[PDB]
Amino acid sequence: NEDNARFLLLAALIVLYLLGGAAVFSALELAHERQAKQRWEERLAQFSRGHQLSRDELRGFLRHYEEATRAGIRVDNVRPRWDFTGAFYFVGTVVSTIGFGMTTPATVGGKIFLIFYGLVGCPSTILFFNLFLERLITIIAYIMKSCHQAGWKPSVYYVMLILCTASILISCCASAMYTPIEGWSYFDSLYFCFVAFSTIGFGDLVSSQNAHYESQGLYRFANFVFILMGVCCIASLFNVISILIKQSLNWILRKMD
Amino acid sequence: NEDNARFLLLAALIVLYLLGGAAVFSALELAHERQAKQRWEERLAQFSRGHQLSRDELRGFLRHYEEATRAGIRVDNVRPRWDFTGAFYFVGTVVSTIGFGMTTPATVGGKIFLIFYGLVGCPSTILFFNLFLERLITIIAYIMKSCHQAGWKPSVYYVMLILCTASILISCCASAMYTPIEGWSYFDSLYFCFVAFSTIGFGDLVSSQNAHYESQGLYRFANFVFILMGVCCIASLFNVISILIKQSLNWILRKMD
Ligand SMILES: CCCCC/C=C\C/C=C\CCCCCCCC(=O)O
Ligand SMILES: CCCCC/C=C\C/C=C\CCCCCCCC(=O)O
Ligand SMILES: CCCCCCCCCCCC
Ligand SMILES: CCCCCCCCCCCC
Ligand SMILES: CCCCCCCCCC
Ligand SMILES: CCCCCCCCCC
Ligand SMILES: CCCCCCCCCC
Ligand SMILES: CCCCCCCCCC
Ligand SMILES: CCCCCCCC
Ligand SMILES: CCCCCCCC
Ligand SMILES: CCCCCCCC
Ligand SMILES: CCCCCCCC
Ligand SMILES: CCCCCCCC
Ligand SMILES: CCCCCCCC
Ligand SMILES: CCCCCCCC
Ligand SMILES: CCCCCCCC
Ligand SMILES: CCCCCC
Ligand SMILES: CCCCCC
Ligand SMILES: [K+]
Ligand SMILES: [K+]
Ligand SMILES: [K+]
Ligand SMILES: [K+]
Repeated sequence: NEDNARFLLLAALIVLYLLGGAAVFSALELAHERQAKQRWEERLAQFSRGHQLSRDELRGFLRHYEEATRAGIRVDNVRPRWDFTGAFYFVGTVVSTIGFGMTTPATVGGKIFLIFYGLVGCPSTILFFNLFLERLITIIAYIMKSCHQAGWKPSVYYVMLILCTASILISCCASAMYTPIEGWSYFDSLYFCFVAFSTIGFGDLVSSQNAHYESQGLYRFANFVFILMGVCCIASLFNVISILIKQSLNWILRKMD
Repeated sequence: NEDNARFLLLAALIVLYLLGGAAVFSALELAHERQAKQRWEERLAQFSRGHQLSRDELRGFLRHYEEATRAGIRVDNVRPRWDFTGAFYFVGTVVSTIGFGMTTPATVGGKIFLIFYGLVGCPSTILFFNLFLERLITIIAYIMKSCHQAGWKPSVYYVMLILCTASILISCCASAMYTPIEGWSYFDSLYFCFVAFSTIGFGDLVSSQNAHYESQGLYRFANFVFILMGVCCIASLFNVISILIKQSLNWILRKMD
């Protein structure tokens, strides 16, 4: 009966969390959304009057442009898809369950293969992350024992603190670049780092697609390394925080009698 | 030395997997991509020549258009963003690490709150999924024991088969509702179900975004229920497959000498 009670309590808490978060986000964003819509409407009306084009013609043109954008066309210069390195980027985003969405299959045959490829590849990456976490814990214990100089394994709290420090350091080091190389502000770089590392992958900000990219050989390698390390660290941090949340749920169950 | 060897072997296998997948995907998609780009360029040239406009003006118009798409401006009658229901949809996509990208924060203050909200909310959902898997295993064991009529825990193989059957049934039932209500084919519905349930979330196909949606009261509830169950089932299946892959790696290491 304890397991059922804990399951029910967690479900209720998550429901309340979702309701409160929705109310806060709506209050934060509604005015900006309305202002942006009004600005777009004014711009469309001004263009229409400017060149006397009909509304339906503009709607057809915009539908064609949406279809083109679905295939990779952008107003700025961007790297080609599916050559050999765009495919590598795509499969990397797929196996890590990031899913930026900048590149998606569009043919029958590429969607069946996508299903089978993901079905065979996501568990391997999950296992890799788990093995990385185990190795990190072992090496942390070894360093701690050597510094003090088996039963020297650190507590969960210290592991959480170390993971937080590592995540902050990796994010700041990655954000040191990404800023001057692609016209981004430091806060935007930190936001992109958090969105990519947590495997949410909104897709509003995606790195390393500007056609010519100066050196472009070392930059792609550095991007790959940074994303790999960040994803590993954030995955480990989330697992530790989940353990702590389960302990807190047990405590609140005990208190309620 | 066994753990280090296993880590190195898994890394090498993943690297080879990525290279092969990149080659196959490029071979599958390059021709389609090029043809789509040529079609877009022909359409743009025809529009420019027909209405005697200039390319720079069209580039400016297209730059203005994309900025609206980020506020959520579409060509076919989408539902409003950042209302209470839209905010609920957004937070639901956030806490599950799906990240469709159809709705993203645009103001300073909503991104700090986004970071803190995700940092506190993703581990809770991970814990919920783990508790669901434990409860499912317990109920499966109880059902099997009662049918035969503690020590009646099913093996990993049977759990994997049951999870596969459940995932297939849930996907086919969600597709049987998505296909008529949306303008989608059955295969497209199955592809969308796989992409959403695995928490990849490309964002090319997103459901329940068509403004007036007939009844629209039961439809949103059914969408919520279907996505929740599918995500739970696919998470459990991925964990079981990861365990099996680890066993296979152990066998590979033992055989090689
Ligand atoms: C040593 C391999 C370890 C296993 C790898 C596992 C998962 C891969 C994770 C993240 C990769 C994200 C895509 C980055 C590719 C950028 C390349 C480019 O900029 O073009
Ligand atoms: C009993 C619930 C507790 C567990 C909840 C955990 C995670 C939520 C997971 C997935 C929700 C995906 C978003 C679906 C919202 C659709 C609403 C709409 O169509 O407008
Ligand atoms: C230019 C770098 C991207 C092309 C593919 C590189 C894959 C190997 C990098 C990881 C080292 C094994
Ligand atoms: C249409 C429903 C949107 C608001 C979400 C709450 C109702 C559904 C889930 C409630 C489960 C307790
Ligand atoms: C590891 C520390 C070096 C990373 C920052 C380099 C700055 C790059 C832009 C000049
Ligand atoms: C101009 C910046 C190129 C990237 C340098 C970083 C390479 C070493 C990272 C480990
Ligand atoms: C078993 C419930 C799933 C089937 C729903 C069918 C809906 C048809 C849409 C018109
Ligand atoms: C006509 C739209 C049908 C939506 C309801 C589907 C069944 C609800 C139970 C999950
Ligand atoms: C009687 C046990 C509670 C079941 C309710 C369903 C929880 C989602
Ligand atoms: C353009 C370089 C192709 C990838 C090289 C792979 C070497 C291991
Ligand atoms: C004993 C080798 C462990 C390697 C850890 C490497 C972390 C980047
Ligand atoms: C074009 C330079 C390749 C950089 C990769 C370095 C190999 C470890
Ligand atoms: C002594 C083994 C080192 C392993 C390095 C692995 C790099 C990801
Ligand atoms: C706009 C009607 C939905 C309000 C949520 C009700 C939750 C019990
Ligand atoms: C009493 C055990 C609860 C399990 C219910 C699972 C609901 C899908
Ligand atoms: C507008 C009807 C709401 C249906 C959901 C209620 C289920 C408890
Ligand atoms: C957190 C209580 C509900 C907020 C208003 C819908
Ligand atoms: C599968 C080995 C790589 C061949 C294509 C570059
Ligand atoms: K994602
Ligand atoms: K996305
Ligand atoms: K994800
Ligand atoms: K995504």
